[PDB]
Amino acid sequence: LTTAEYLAYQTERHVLTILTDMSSYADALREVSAAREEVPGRRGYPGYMYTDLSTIYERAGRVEGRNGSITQIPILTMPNDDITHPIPDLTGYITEGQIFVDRQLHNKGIYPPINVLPSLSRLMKSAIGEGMTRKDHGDVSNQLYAKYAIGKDAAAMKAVVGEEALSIEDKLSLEFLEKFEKTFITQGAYEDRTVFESLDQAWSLLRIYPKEMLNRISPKILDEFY
Amino acid sequence: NKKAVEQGFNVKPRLNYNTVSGVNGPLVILEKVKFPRYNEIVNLTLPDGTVRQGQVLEIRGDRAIVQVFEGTSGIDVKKTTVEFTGESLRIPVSEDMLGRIFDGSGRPIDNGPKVFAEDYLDINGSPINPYARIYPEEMISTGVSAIDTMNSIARGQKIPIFSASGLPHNEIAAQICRQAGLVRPNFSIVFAAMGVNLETARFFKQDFEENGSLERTSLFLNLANDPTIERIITPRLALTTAEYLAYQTERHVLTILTDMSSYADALREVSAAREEVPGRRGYPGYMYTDLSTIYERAGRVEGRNGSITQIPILTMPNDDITHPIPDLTGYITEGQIFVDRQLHNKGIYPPINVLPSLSRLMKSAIGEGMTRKDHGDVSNQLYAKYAIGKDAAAMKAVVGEEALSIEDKLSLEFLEKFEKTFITQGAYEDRTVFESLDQAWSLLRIYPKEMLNRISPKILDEFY
Amino acid sequence: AFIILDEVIKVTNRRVNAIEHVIIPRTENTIAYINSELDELDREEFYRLKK
Amino acid sequence: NREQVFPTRMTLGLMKTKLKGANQGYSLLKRKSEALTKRFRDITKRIDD
Amino acid sequence: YGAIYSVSGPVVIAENMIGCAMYELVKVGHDNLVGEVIRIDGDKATIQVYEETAGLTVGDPVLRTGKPLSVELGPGLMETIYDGIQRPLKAIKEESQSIYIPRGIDTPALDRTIKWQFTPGKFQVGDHISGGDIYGSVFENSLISSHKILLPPRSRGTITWIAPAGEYTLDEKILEVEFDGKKSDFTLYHTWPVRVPRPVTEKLSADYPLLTGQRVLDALFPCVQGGTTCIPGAFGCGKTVISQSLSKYSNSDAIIYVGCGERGNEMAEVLMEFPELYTEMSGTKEPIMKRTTLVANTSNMPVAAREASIYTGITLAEYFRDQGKNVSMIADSSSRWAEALREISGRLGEMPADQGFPAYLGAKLASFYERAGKAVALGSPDRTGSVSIVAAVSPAGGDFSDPVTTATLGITQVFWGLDKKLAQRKHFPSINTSVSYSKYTNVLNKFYDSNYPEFPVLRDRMKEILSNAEELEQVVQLVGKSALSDSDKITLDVATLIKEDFLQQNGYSTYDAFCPIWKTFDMMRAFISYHDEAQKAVANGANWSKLADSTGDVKHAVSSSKFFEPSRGEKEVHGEFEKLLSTMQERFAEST
Amino acid sequence: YGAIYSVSGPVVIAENMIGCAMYELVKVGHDNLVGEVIRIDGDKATIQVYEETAGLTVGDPVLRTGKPLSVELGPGLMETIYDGIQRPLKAIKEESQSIYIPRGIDTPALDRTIKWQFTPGKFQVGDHISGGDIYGSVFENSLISSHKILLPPRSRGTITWIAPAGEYTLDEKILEVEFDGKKSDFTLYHTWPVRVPRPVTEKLSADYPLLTGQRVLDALFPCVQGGTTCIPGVISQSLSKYSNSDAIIYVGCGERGNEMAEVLMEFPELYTEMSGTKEPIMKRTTLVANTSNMPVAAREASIYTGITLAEYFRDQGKNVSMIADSSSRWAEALREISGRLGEMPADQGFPAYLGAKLASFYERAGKAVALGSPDRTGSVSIVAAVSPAGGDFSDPVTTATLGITQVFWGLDKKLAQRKHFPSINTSVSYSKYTNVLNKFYDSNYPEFPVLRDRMKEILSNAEELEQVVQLVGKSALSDSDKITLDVATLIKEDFLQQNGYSTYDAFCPIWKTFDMMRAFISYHDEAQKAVANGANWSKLADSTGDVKHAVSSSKFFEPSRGEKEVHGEFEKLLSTMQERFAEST
Ligand SMILES: Nc1ncnc2c1ncn2[C@@H]1O[C@H](COP(=O)(O)OP(=O)(O)OP(=O)(O)O)[C@@H](O)[C@H]1O
Ligand SMILES: [Mg+2]
Repeated sequence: LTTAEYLAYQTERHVLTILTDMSSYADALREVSAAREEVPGRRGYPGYMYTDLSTIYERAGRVEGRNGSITQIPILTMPNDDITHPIPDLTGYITEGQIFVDRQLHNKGIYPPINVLPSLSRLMKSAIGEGMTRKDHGDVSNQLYAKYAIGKDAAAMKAVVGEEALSIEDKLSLEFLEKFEKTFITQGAYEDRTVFESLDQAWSLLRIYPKEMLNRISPKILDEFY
Repeated sequence: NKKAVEQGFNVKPRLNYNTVSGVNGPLVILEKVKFPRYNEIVNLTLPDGTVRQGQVLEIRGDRAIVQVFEGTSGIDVKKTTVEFTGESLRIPVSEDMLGRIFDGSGRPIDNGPKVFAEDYLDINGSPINPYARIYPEEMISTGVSAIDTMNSIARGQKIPIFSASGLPHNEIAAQICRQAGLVRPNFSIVFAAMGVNLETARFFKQDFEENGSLERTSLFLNLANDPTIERIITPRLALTTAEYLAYQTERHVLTILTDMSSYADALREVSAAREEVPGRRGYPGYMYTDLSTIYERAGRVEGRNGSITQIPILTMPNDDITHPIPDLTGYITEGQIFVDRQLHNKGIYPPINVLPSLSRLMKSAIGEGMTRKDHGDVSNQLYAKYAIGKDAAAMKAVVGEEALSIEDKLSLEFLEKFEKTFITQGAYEDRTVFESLDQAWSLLRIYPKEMLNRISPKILDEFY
Repeated sequence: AFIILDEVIKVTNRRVNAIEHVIIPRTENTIAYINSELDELDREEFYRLKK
Repeated sequence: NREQVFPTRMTLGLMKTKLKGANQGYSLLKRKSEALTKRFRDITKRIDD
Repeated sequence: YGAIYSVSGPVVIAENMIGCAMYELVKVGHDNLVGEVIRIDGDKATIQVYEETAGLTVGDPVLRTGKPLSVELGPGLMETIYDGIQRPLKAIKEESQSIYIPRGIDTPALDRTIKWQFTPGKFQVGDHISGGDIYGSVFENSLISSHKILLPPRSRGTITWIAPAGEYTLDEKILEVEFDGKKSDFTLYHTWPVRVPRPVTEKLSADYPLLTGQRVLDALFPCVQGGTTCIPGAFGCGKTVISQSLSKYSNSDAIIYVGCGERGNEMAEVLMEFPELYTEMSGTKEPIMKRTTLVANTSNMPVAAREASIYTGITLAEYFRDQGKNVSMIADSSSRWAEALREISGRLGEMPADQGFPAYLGAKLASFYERAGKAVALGSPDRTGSVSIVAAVSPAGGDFSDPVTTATLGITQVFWGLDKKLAQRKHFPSINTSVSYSKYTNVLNKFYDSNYPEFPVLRDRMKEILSNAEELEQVVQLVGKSALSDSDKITLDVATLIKEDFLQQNGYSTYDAFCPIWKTFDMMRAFISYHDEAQKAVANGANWSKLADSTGDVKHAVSSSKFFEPSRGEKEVHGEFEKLLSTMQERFAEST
Repeated sequence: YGAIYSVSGPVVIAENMIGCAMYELVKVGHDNLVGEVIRIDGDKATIQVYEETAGLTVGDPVLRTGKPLSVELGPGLMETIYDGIQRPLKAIKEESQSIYIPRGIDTPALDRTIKWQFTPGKFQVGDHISGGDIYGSVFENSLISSHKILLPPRSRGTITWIAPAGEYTLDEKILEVEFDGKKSDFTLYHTWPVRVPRPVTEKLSADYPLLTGQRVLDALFPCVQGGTTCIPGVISQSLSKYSNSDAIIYVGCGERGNEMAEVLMEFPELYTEMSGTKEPIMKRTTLVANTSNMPVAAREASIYTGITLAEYFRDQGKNVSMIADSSSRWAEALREISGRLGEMPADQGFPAYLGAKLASFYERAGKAVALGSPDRTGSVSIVAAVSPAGGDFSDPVTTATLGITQVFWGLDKKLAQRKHFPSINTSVSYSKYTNVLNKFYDSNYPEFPVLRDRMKEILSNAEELEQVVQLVGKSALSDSDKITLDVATLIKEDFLQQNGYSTYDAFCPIWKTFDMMRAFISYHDEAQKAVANGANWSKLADSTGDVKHAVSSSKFFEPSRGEKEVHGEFEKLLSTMQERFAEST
């Protein structure tokens, strides 16, 4: 973070630090705290872990005077895959948004095992704008999230009510879920997808629907892109 | 006549300690103390001139550990002077206290003069001799059908009120105060506020003024603004006042201890300030003993006509009986009046849930001479059939209304007409215990005579 | 077919009502009790470490 | 009104999984009931005809 | 004489006391407060004073008595109430003229002015008397007559002189025993340390049942005379009422009712009601109060005195056991004793162990519960007594996972669990028939085969009916009752009837205040015969709905059998019950 | 000046330091770091330094301020952004010319260089003066005029010398008060301990309503001036401008730094959309902004500093609405301080005093007559965003907030997903101030409580009808139930879904809200009468489609005209609806 602060603010460049194993950092903080004869907090971790993680995280951000920026992707390792764990809880409190990697997705397929239902970005609306990237980004992403949720619901409902009894909007949603978890999310470890190419692929998946089915997308965007 | 006055004419100089070995949290430690007592109240004079009042809690050799009631903020080692009164905290008690409004520490906030003390009584008091304590066996017609037919309250009972944060416990407790009276022919209410908000305190004051009870009430208001350490002594002051007014003045006394959850929260804060045991849910291991010191000061005594009835008002955090405060309070007290959030949301006033409610002084004071001879059997049958109705309602929710049998349908009808007509009652309407028993008998007459297995057959033949 | 569908729908609705009203309060209360109990154990350990 | 489960971290996780499965089954069975109710209304109309 | 060094709560670390023994009784303060030494750190000696510590100054004298906390056994205990350290509350009230208990009152534990008729025993001058031998008896009251005077344990020698028959006070000499050339003078009373159990010749396997008087306790989960009993349950479950009913209507010769942490109003209720009640024992109607003493240490009394109250009560029970009587101690809250222990431990600074209760809590509970048991008295003449400890545990939060409850279940033999669901809805006794157990059902087969041979079989049949109905209710509550078989419906109906009529007992109603063993056995026979007749009639082909419609009268007669007052006698009540079964059998054959 | 004796994390022990009051702020180190004394053991006094404690050496002087954590009350607060402990971030940036906050920066919380036009009050030399008595006035800003200067509440004595009118610097002495020695000189500003509440002559019942502008919050769940309010956390912007409070104390900015930047940018950019043509919103709102990077003590004391500022503005007679945000972040900071202090956890790791501190903080709010002459009345409305932890109302902080706060507005996630605004869940939200507000409603708008109760009953019946339509066929419902459901749907579409973006319904006033309430009540009564008369529901709907359209357009009617023009339009609409309903029969 000191190197990022230097580069971004005294050099006017964008950084995007990627801190790995915040769980390992928290364990290191645990050992440093307990070496000073201090009682452990809730889950053994020091009570001031919130303050320390707040310093480490909030060391990032944009400033008015300088043209640089410090984005941050602190990559945690949730013990026992528990969100109620102190490190995930404090990180969710301090940071804005969260990206989840799913064990079910990892078992089912290949990189990246990221599920979109529990993963969201709080300042997404600012990044996905009109002048920056494309004007259809927000509508496409919202539509994809809604149809992925409906696809998961239909996949659960198929084994309950039979495949035939599913509605048209459920069969199409199941097909979209298959082509989504298998072609859109599924990305090679070395292949690079620009934002525009990713949006084009998202539209390619979204075109299996009738134009009336896509409800979250604005009518102008539907007329121009679909 | 009274020889306790002669001991008053004795001036006793008190040491002024400028020695403060250190202050940590709400405790200030003194050094070089000449023969400290164990609960003597001391007057800390801060450098700014404001005088806090504290009491010692642990006294090693030439060392005393004072906790101040108004917090330790602003205490300096060099300039604070501590004056050792040499006696434990002693509220000045007089019969003229009836009609006054005091503060959390006993200071009069009524803009009047200091109480012309008739005797100084220690706030901690002393346990009442069980041989010298009479069993309270005189019913109190609280007007409320639930508290008069199913949870009848004796003269010396200490039955509290269990409720959640938003429930109208204050509205019910004010109804009891204005309607408290013996079934077979005025109470001197003593009101203690511990951490209640200004709206609640003003509501109680205005209700007492409106009903005219303010001429017989000595309010001890300790609002949320008041320091959090003197919530401990406020109920002690109220109970000392009630103990005087009953056992030495021959007055039947109601003692209202509102926000005992706030009192226990203050107790937990005091305990966690020291290195005390955490008990359950963080509350001190001696919380049972402290709550007992509070509650057990009620009751009637032999040879003295005065009686004290305690109606503490609790605030269950999650409306859970399993919480330490309601659990220990129901363990110590002689019952409880459970105010139901479910009934309140349904629209019933009073929203008293009788199933968690209990009155241990009902066995006596319910009979063939104090109330009607059918009272106990009627109440037992009402609990049985109301619980059966609640179980039938749960079964209705689970497997539809059609699956219920004739008994379950009758139970549902009885529960509807019981919650809607019997428990439900106007805020200013009082019902005689006999009228409430007649309504209960109508509700039982919903059922056929055969299904009433809790009514003794003689009573069933005579009253059906 | 109508009679069989009526029986199946009745059984399913009874199952949904049972699941919700019984299980979800039951499992939620069990979760709350377990959280409280582990909180108490953590508090006892904290007190022992403070001593 | 609580399951007789010994308080433990493994027990807590098992009960969270049970709660998630119970909610999923509740939603799925309610949707199945709605579908079967639509089919039953259609069957009743066809039976009258 | 030492000095006080530190006063923090109910513990007083007193300095300048080199030579103080562990658990040695002291007198802390100018008012001579009663305290016991816990730790001895050099000349310092931490003391748990059994009174109020408010007002103790640093420097107050502390006397060393030299002897442990010693109860004062002897005549005059039977009809009294004690303060935990064996201070007669009546004497305190009469001496103080105040409704309070003054700090430091040193009234004698036993009335010294009262003159007791003394009848010398078979021993005379020259007979070698041993510890625990009976050298005389005194007439205490009409019920407890011949309050046998026992030679103190560990006291032995040849009788030099014995007091002739007459009237004596406690301070007057009664006996002189010569041991190794040193004469020892013995009075009517004698002291005994409460910590050490009174010795017995040899304990015996308890076999006679303790007839509680409650239907479920006496039938489903019986307790023997001489066995520990546990009654957990949240507030309002019925532990105090069960204890009081057991003390009122038990077959025990004497009661030691110990209240630690219990309200003063319960003590007032006992003092007010026990003299009113009467017992049919000893061939005459005498008040219950004449054979029950109360150790009253309420919740607002000093914390440290709850342990002293428990130990004083158990030692009084052990004394009346050594007298050859069938005593039953009733500790009102072992949980409150444990909470007192936790408060003392936290004030001292020991390691909290589990929940804050001290690590020695399990051992202390085990020792206290091991004090009980049927035993042969120490000395000749041979006589056998028993102490049944029926202590009501009070779990925190109404959960049976508390450390006190777990230790008590581990050490005791009978567990009468109470469910708050049945505590509400007025279903007392609120006994949880699923978790409750009694381990004396095996040994009680001798008594059952001797008196009521069908009692164990009927109890087992009722238990299995209750278990089947519990399973049926569990499955029905989630899957409805539209698929049950006729046998399942019969089981559910009969078990609901059992819960509504048999298991539930209104202890405050004249008919159900005391259901004796014969009435309970007859009603079990009635209910089991009803269930068997219904099962046989339905298996014959009769529809259960029509059978219930036709036999509603028989069902009402069975369910109303509790109203038969036991005061009519065994012959009258059993005569009505025999007609009840005969009519029920006829009304099940005519209907079928 | 003492000396540092021990440093172990942010726990500095200073020796040879005798005379340090409890909780007294000190200047730790050579860089003038600020820290509070948390315990004293004689000469040694343990200090929790607010900023980073790295680099502190043994023997570093520890200066003594002599006062506890205090807020510099006085002119110059209104248009300023502050930190948790009132660090003037704007002036700090201007002086340092850097994006960082230098450690131990000593920029005064109030601009000492600006000149204030002081006008002496009625008090003259030689007159006895009491705490809180107004002895002058200062023109601070256009939106906030007559910044009345108050004597410090603890101060007492007689006036010895008062400066005449003119432009005075904030550090120049303005008044000398003698009390057993003229040892008191008072400038335009005074410091007040932040934890210690500002005294008042008498706290009064909160009766006058808080007009939030939103129709839902002003009709179904009203709040009173001087009353506490709860929000799960559009509402914040509405209270900032549309509220009739004469001042605003925003103590939010959230835990996220991006949220703080967005709030700071939005507050200065937004103008007075309420009454006042040309006036910035920031001209009356002080921003106590604290990010997670800020010291934990500052994060915990942000709300206390804000409430003390609000009580200072109340002591001048101004109605103040202190919008509090990120109360979950404040609770996290309090828990962090508790864990640092080793305080025993009480519930879910939170300290034992959380409920007590929250209750005292909310009891700070209330309508009260200000201390000292002239007799004047002020109010401190608190609107604290509860911010439930983990999306559930199970946190102890959330439970305490719902227990002490009197109004819960209950923003609904499902309603927000339904694109509804303000998306307040009518089934969960509540307001305990209706009983008190009945007095003002009888005084001004008599039928408003009856209409509100009618809509509450209508909403309950609508929920019942929705449950019935979910269970069985919708057509199986009765005509009255269908009419009630349609009326409730229209109410939710027009009355409640009034978006603030459009200028037509940006801020519905109380008179427009009452007109809409009367129109809806009249429509419901006419529908019920038509149903009772036996007319078909479909025919009645076909005939009264015009009336329904008029009722819907009543919400869209511009409130700019106001006065009787809006009232006259409602009367014509009500008369037309009655005539149309009668004609249909
Ligand atoms: N066998 C019974 N018959 C009739 N009523 C009973 C019976 N047992 C209990 N009750 C009723 O229920 C109440 C329960 O009070 P009880 O003294 O038994 O409580 P407890 O469980 O011992 O409480 P605590 O733990 O506070 O001492 C009694 O006061 C009485 O009203
Ligand atoms: Mg009891």
